[PDB]
Amino acid sequence: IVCHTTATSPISAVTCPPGENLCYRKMWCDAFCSSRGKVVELGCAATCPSKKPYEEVTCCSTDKCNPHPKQRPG
Amino acid sequence: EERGWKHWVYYTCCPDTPYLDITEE
Repeated sequence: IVCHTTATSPISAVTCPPGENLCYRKMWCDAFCSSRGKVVELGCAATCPSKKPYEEVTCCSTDKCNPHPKQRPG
Repeated sequence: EERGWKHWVYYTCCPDTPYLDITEE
């Protein structure tokens, strides 16, 4: 599967061959609650933790399944 | 010129105002 991981210059999509292929799309506050915007980090894990005590953390294990609300394949 | 790593800072809010993280020099 592929993974829209926000890591390099643009959204860098990487295919995780091993067992860990889960695409997480977690979010918290990165100036939105402050001034700019919310936090968005997309990666490829094996066990996406459910950190919903304040940060919106989603878990999807499918090719390019971790796209964010602000920017996405338009 | 960019023989380093990859880091990103995406904030939900502005489709045209993403903050990236890459080594300049």
